[PDB]
Amino acid sequence: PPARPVVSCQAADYENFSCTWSPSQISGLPTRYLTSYRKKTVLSTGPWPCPQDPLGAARCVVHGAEFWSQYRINVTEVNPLGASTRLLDVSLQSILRPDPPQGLRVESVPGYPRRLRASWTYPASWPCQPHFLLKFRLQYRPAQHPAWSTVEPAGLEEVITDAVAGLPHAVRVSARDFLDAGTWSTWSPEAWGTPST
Amino acid sequence: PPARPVVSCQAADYENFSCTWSPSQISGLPTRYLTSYRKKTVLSTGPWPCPQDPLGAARCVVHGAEFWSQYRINVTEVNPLGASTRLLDVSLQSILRPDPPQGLRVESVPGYPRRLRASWTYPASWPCQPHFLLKFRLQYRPAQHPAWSTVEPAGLEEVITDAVAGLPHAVRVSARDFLDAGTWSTWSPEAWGTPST
Amino acid sequence: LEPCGYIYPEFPVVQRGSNFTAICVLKEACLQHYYVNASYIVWKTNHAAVPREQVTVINRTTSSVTFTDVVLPSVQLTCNILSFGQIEQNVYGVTMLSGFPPDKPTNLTCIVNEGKNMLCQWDPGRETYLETNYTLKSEWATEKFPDCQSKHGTSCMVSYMPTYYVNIEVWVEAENALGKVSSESINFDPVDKVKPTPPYNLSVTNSEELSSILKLSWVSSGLGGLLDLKSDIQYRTKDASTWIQVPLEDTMSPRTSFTVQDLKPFTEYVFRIRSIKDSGKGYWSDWSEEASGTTYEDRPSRPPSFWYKTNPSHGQEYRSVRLIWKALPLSEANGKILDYEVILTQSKSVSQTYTVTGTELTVNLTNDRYVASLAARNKVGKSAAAVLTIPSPHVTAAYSVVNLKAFPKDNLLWVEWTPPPKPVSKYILEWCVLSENAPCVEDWQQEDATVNRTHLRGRLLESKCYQITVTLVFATGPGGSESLKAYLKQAAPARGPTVRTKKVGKNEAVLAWDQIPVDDQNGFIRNYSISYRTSVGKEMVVHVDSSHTEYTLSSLSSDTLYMVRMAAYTDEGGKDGPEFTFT
Amino acid sequence: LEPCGYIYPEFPVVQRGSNFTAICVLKEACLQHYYVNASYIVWKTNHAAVPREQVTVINRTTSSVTFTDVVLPSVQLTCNILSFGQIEQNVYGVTMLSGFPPDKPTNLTCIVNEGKNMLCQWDPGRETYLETNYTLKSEWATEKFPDCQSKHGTSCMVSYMPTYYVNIEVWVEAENALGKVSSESINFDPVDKVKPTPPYNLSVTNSEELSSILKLSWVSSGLGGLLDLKSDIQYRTKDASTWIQVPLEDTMSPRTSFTVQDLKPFTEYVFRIRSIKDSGKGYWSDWSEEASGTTYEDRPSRPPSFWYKTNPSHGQEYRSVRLIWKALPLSEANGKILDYEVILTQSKSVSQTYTVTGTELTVNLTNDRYVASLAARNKVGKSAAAVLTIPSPHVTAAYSVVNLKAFPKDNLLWVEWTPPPKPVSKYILEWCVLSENAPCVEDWQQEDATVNRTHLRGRLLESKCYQITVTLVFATGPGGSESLKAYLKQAAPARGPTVRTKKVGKNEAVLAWDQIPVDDQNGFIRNYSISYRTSVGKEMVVHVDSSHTEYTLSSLSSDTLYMVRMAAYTDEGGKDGPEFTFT
Amino acid sequence: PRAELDSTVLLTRSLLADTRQLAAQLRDKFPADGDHNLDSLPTLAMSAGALGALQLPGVLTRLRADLLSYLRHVQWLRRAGGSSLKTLEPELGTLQARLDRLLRRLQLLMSRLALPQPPPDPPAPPLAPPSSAWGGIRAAHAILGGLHLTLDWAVRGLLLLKTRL
Amino acid sequence: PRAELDSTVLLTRSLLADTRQLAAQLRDKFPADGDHNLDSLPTLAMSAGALGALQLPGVLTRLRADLLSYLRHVQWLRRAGGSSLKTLEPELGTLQARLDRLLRRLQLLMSRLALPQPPPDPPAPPLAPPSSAWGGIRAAHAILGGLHLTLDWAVRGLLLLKTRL
Ligand SMILES: *[C@@H]1O[C@H](CO)[C@@H](O[C@@H]2O[C@H](CO)[C@@H](O)[C@H](O)[C@H]2NC(C)=O)[C@H](O)[C@H]1NC(C)=O
Ligand SMILES: *[C@@H]1O[C@H](CO)[C@@H](O[C@@H]2O[C@H](CO)[C@@H](O)[C@H](O)[C@H]2NC(C)=O)[C@H](O)[C@H]1NC(C)=O
Ligand SMILES: *[C@@H]1O[C@H](CO)[C@@H](O[C@@H]2O[C@H](CO)[C@@H](O)[C@H](O)[C@H]2NC(C)=O)[C@H](O)[C@H]1NC(C)=O
Ligand SMILES: *[C@@H]1O[C@H](CO)[C@@H](O[C@@H]2O[C@H](CO)[C@@H](O)[C@H](O)[C@H]2NC(C)=O)[C@H](O)[C@H]1NC(C)=O
Ligand SMILES: *[C@@H]1O[C@H](CO)[C@@H](O)[C@H](O)[C@H]1NC(C)=O
Ligand SMILES: *[C@@H]1O[C@H](CO)[C@@H](O)[C@H](O)[C@H]1NC(C)=O
Ligand SMILES: *[C@@H]1O[C@H](CO)[C@@H](O)[C@H](O)[C@H]1NC(C)=O
Repeated sequence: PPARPVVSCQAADYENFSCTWSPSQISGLPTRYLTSYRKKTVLSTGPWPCPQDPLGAARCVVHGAEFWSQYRINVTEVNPLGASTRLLDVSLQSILRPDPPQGLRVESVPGYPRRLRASWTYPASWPCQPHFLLKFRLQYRPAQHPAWSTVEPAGLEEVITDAVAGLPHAVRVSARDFLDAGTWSTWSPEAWGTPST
Repeated sequence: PPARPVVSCQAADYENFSCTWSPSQISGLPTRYLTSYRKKTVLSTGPWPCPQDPLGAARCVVHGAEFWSQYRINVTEVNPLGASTRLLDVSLQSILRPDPPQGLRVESVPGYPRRLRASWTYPASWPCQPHFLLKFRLQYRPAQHPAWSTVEPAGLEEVITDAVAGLPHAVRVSARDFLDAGTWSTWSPEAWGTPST
Repeated sequence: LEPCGYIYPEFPVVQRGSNFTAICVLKEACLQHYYVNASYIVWKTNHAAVPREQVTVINRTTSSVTFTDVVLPSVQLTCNILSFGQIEQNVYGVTMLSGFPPDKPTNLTCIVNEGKNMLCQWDPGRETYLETNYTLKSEWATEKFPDCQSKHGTSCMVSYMPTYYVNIEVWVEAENALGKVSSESINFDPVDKVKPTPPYNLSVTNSEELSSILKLSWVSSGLGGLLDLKSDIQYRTKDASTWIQVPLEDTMSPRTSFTVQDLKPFTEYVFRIRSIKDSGKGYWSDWSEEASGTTYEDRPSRPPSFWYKTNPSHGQEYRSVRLIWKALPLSEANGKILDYEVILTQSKSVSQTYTVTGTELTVNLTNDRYVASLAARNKVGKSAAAVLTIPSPHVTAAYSVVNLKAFPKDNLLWVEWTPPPKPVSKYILEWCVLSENAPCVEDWQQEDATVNRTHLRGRLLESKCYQITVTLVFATGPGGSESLKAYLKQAAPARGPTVRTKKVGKNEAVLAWDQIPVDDQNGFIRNYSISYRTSVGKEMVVHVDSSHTEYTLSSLSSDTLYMVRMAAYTDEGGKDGPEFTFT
Repeated sequence: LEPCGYIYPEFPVVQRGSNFTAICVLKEACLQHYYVNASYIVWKTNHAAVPREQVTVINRTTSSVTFTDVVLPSVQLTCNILSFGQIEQNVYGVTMLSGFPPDKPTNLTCIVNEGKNMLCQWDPGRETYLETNYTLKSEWATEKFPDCQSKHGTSCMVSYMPTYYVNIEVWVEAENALGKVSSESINFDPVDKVKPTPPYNLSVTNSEELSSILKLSWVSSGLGGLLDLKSDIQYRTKDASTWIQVPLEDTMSPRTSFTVQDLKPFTEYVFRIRSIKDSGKGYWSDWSEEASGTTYEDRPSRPPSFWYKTNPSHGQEYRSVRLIWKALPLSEANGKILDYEVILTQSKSVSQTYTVTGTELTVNLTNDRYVASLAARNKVGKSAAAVLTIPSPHVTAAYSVVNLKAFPKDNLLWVEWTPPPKPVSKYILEWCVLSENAPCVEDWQQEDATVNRTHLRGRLLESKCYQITVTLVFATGPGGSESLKAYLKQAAPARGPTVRTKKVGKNEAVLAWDQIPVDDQNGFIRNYSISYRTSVGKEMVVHVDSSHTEYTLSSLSSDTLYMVRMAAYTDEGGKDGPEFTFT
Repeated sequence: PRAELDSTVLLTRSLLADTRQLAAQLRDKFPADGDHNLDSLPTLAMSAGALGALQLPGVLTRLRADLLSYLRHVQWLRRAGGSSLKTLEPELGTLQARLDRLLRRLQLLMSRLALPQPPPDPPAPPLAPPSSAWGGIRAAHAILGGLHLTLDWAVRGLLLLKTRL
Repeated sequence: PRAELDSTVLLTRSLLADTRQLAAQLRDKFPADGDHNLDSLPTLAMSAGALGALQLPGVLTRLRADLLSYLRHVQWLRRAGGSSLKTLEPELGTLQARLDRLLRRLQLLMSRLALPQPPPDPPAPPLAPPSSAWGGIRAAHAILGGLHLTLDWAVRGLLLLKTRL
């Protein structure tokens, strides 16, 4: 019989999540994947076939997922050796992980040689509705000095008040749901900015 | 009119008390004293004529007085100028004052040059029934040194454990009802005793 | 027979300093039973009988006491009767109270110690002399909180949890028997009043890259980051008590770390911090504990003072050169001086290299000209190299200082000289105590080419003669060394001069004396006084300049015993020598 | 669908180190709903999954876990099922407790701190690892008192007032889930167990009549004298730490004052006291605070040391006699020395009297014989009178000490002499530092007639030469004064000798030297070594006894430069002098 | 029962002393002059010579009756006298609780003597509350003085008894 | 009412955070795995996109109903769950009292908005006590998780509202 397939789900946004799967070990035979999910309650809701990518890839997108609700995924390999089912419990509120913020810029502050202005934008994947704001966390350090100073700015802009005069500082940011749903995004790429004279 | 006569009462023992009186100022006329007492209650008991001394002295003895009870004395001078009454409230339990203890002796303690044995006897006026014991207080000091060390011995005998070797110590005693009724007697005369070699 | 009477009023609360009337009324039955009328009423303030302030005209059964300026706060006033005119019977008694109605409490202020109930305090006002139940009322738009009652009347800690984010209204109600008064209500959100606990686990780290920089870090409770807290950071050099303050505008936003800059390259610093709500509402926290850290060491900024000495080794192809240097001060070491590297270059030949941990290096150089080089190496790297051209012994110095002087000033032995017309590279000065019992133990210091006057940097001794030496150092090597003698400070000589006769004549005597040893001259000998007398004649005195070593007494009496005394004087006085006698 | 199952037993209390079996039984409905059988049960000790210690053969619906040596005191054991073989669903969980049943508490002891509730304490025994409600039960013949429950299990203070004079019975009941055990009941009257508070307002008074005696006094609470308290009194000289104890049998009865005797006549003492029930039941109180007092001063026991000195006043009818005495030590002053009374009796004439507060009196006596008298007066009275016959100047001393010696021992300069055949009244010894730059400043001490050897009582200096003088004092006056020289301790000379040639010959040279000044000789000069050498010859050495002042070098080479060095040696080594040269 | 007798003696002495202290305290903070008496208090009306002639039953009966009625009056004070009495607390309650302790001790002693156990006297009618705080203080004086005399008599009589046994 | 809205927001954020902490604490001292749900708890069953479309009456009605039923379940836990829950005290009672504070704040907000005041719903039937301490813990998990989600929804919806007003 086929081994239990490995299944993982991730949510880039507060309203869709995707699940991908692969075999533990290849059976070596023509193998179909039957994939389904159902809402979980106490003791509609029934199983819906998830829409597999028309490309035939091993992926489903659950469009319009219930945010405060648990879903049970049902990936079933079926082949002449008999079925093998992976069951996975998923809730967006926990699997959610925002994309990194985009367009990090660092600008010198005129007349403040010890200050830098950092600014960025919401990730395009996140429509940033006022009820689904992100909270951002920002790290800055001199180029060579590896220790990251960490701040948690409010909004898309922060003034670093202690930038070492004339040393290029690398800056990076991570995002989370403002209610601390899900988990912090991966850090953005580092951006370089030099304090003003 | 005659002024209010002065009256005072004293009790040598737990069962008799005596009262004596004298004029504030002599009227200068033949003056009789009418003297009476009555028991006090709430709102027999009536007035009894106290037995004046057959000598005609200004004294009455209330024989067999109630110990835990208040009496009101009524001394009345009567003469052609009209009567004048002194009323006095008396209770033995408070006016009682034992006579000084009699026969204070101080003896050297053989083989204890720093110790003296003091002994005395109940005053003869006090029949020392087991329910009417006295408590005695004793004072001792070297002849010339005026400061009195004070002790409250139990019973008729005390060993002074700190007598200065070879200095004559004066000793004196005072008595009170063992329940601290009444007041301490006057101190006995001083007795002289020399510690042993 | 019921209580003989009653006093009216029963519970008199008297406004302090006002008058008060009490009346005692006896029941007819008490009168006829005790055979008295109200004239026999006796008033006592506690034990103290009222000295017939009372008046009894009111009627047969009634007596009144009047008090003026009732001062005692609590008086057990009792109405007694002299029963039968003799036995004082108590009728009634009332605790006369006196005091003031409470002042309206002002300055009602509350503070929420982080993690504690809301504390509010007020000015009580004047002393009331009466028990006052100061009640801290509190409510908000839907409910009244439990009343907090002050034990001592100056503060109350409520029982209920601080109701953050709600506009409570609170006021103090003060009540006593004389009157009840309520403070102004204050309408406030307690959140604005919280005092944060000081930051904790304060820590510092240095930058190995950046000596000048220390990184502060701390943990702020922030009520679980409930409060965005800004902070005020002060720091000082460990020795300096004066707290420097970080520009307060730089800490205006929530942060856990701050990078202090422009610190001394190797110095220990002490830091402290306190925090407040970002908006600056409420009250600054207490200061944290102090934290300390050391700026990472740095390349030493200046080369050590470098000099050489040679013992005269005439007739040898090799000369023992004692190279000597003085350790860099911390402000120049900027770190742990690990070793000194000495490089010796024989002109064009291979340069010798030596590593020395001590402050001196003895090397048997040839009589050739050498170039010495000295650098100080710490953890980070070598300092700039001091350079010292060791001339060949036969090279005569071409130029020396001129107009060299030395003088004490400000308790310091200063030395001044005129620079040569040639460009000096550096000046080296050397000095030693002059002594007849001990050798010239030399000490030395380096001065920059621009220096033309300096004080001798050392533990110079008062009343000790120092020889001073100045040697110019050119690129070609040392110039000619001029020397002079000076004192840091003078004193009277330790011993006077010893007088001896060189010649005696019929009317003259040539006195002679040996100069006081320099170990005993505590200063510059300016002159000597010679005093001499006969057994009866007046003592004559002669002053002799210190340059002289002999003097001829003249016009002496023949066949006469003369006694001679001699004293030597400095700028600080002189010392008599032993008496001498001659015939 | 009810809870999928239940674990049996639910509240397992496991005797520590024993084995335990838990069983998890699933309801058929849970099985058929989740499509599992008991094989899918997964056991977790908190987070830690049990590594299949469990066995499931029991039946389709039942799984059992067996633990060996259950050690953790509290384990949240939970029964889970791998729903569909994938999703672990919790079924049930039980807090597995393990521990020991309580030890029976031993050493149940109670103490009644005066004015506090009865405190009782016990040994808890081994650690039980379980909460144990140690209950202090108490009762007497008619009623049971409120149960006191220990917070920490080692002591409980009951709430009820100590029920004096009643035999209470009390016991500790220890309870935990494993078992309940009761201590032995102790049957006791609390009154016997009271610890009295220490005495307070401790005070001391001295007897002006009786220096040797101090009177202690104290206030004892005695629960209002409820307890007849005896006391234990300790005292010490203020300097001595060792507490002396008053004979305990003397304080065996209730008292408030005790007369300490045989105290030093003028000395400060410290006292402390503690009290216990007269019967000695219960426990000694803590010590009082220390109290201090000074024995009243007394007549000084011994006359001061008395001596006289006269400057030679030849040719005057009057002689200035400097009478001098040394203050009595406290052990002899026994009090405040107010003044000294000096009486001078000119034989049969009227005796002069003087009162002097200083330690010296200068009086211009005639050349007649005088009798001096000295007494020390304190508050109480004059000491015995010292007597000192001042002889007339012409009276020659008839007898002096013989065989006088002095030697240092034990770092002390001792002096010994043979008594004269006549009865000495007292010995006076005098000494001064010998110096060439300063006068003989004398110091002195008195010795009794019986003393024939004594140490010099003074701050003698090492390496300093002292002249020593001994003068016998007879009733007729002082005898002849013998003198000698000695050192307390020696050292090498501060300077070596200075060598000078007296004569030089073809093969000889008479060296001469001046003895080192006594201010520079740090000891007895025993000998000198003379060393001399040519520019190339071997250095010869000659030893010369210190008595000599000159030596003739012999067998010298002619026409040869000789260098000479000379050193002087004490018992502690020697010092080289300056080198000298001659041809 | 001699240990019972000396124990009871010492307990009554302690109670006597405390009563004395409290009485003095009251007298000094609330000076009240002359006779304050309650008609409902028991009266001692026997000679010193009569005490010496009594026999165990009458002695112990009177003692119990007296002390018990005083316990009732004390409780009545503490409840009803109002504010003022707190000035004398905890001393009052201490008095009362030692007094009930002493009554238990006396009952036990009677049991040990195997005397006829005291009658079950029906409870006294409830004392009319004091007219006023002043009347309460008056009550305080009267009660405490009567208790003092009661305990003096008690002590002396119990000592007398002890010489019989 | 904007000061009412931001005040309510901040109070609900505080309550959310505390709830989170308590939930974590429980999860860590009483690890319990899988789904612990009570059928009597309210269910959130609306999309992220649907929240954005709601209108004040339905929003605030649901919020009040949800929070109030949770208040009932919390009280039921604290009374009935027995011993175990004290492990989480005072935190539970704090939760509850802030929750009743928040319900009052919401009622007042509804008054300020002059919306139709919520119906006087008759009280829910009393919750059957938990079968056992274990069932109590299970209840604890279910309740606290549902409260957490409830307050997340609450916060987000109130913020949505604020942009409308
Ligand atoms: C997961 O999905 C698989 C198929 O996608 C389900 O397996 C089917 O279950 C039904 C109902 O029991 C049977 O009639 C079919 O024959 C099964 N098909 C296969 C290929 O096994 C499975 O039951 C689902 N599991 C869950 C928990 O939903
Ligand atoms: C989540 O899935 C929904 C459902 O498909 C997406 O909504 C569509 O997004 C596409 C791509 O931008 C638009 O062209 C459509 O108009 C959207 N609506 C519909 C009904 O198809 C949505 O973009 C996905 N992502 C997010 C972040 O919501
Ligand atoms: C005190 O005693 C005197 C007489 O000893 C009493 O005075 C008598 O009182 C009665 C009754 O009132 C009268 O009939 C008499 O005429 C009175 N005699 C005199 C001489 O005055 C007096 O009443 C007594 N007082 C008390 C308080 O007992
Ligand atoms: C107290 O008074 C009584 C009554 O008089 C006295 O008792 C008499 O005392 C005398 C003198 O000693 C005896 O002769 C009598 O026998 C006693 N009894 C009677 C009935 O008279 C008693 O002495 C007085 N003093 C004391 C201390 O009791
Ligand atoms: C006495 O005077 C008082 C005070 O005015 C009054 O209350 C009382 O009634 C008067 N009594 C008589 C009998 O007039
Ligand atoms: C009270 O009585 C005395 C003496 O009997 C009398 O002088 C006085 O006038 C009386 N007072 C009144 C107010 O009746
Ligand atoms: C449980 O089910 C598995 C798989 O269906 C089976 O192998 C096993 O024997 C079953 N166990 C019992 C006890 O029935």
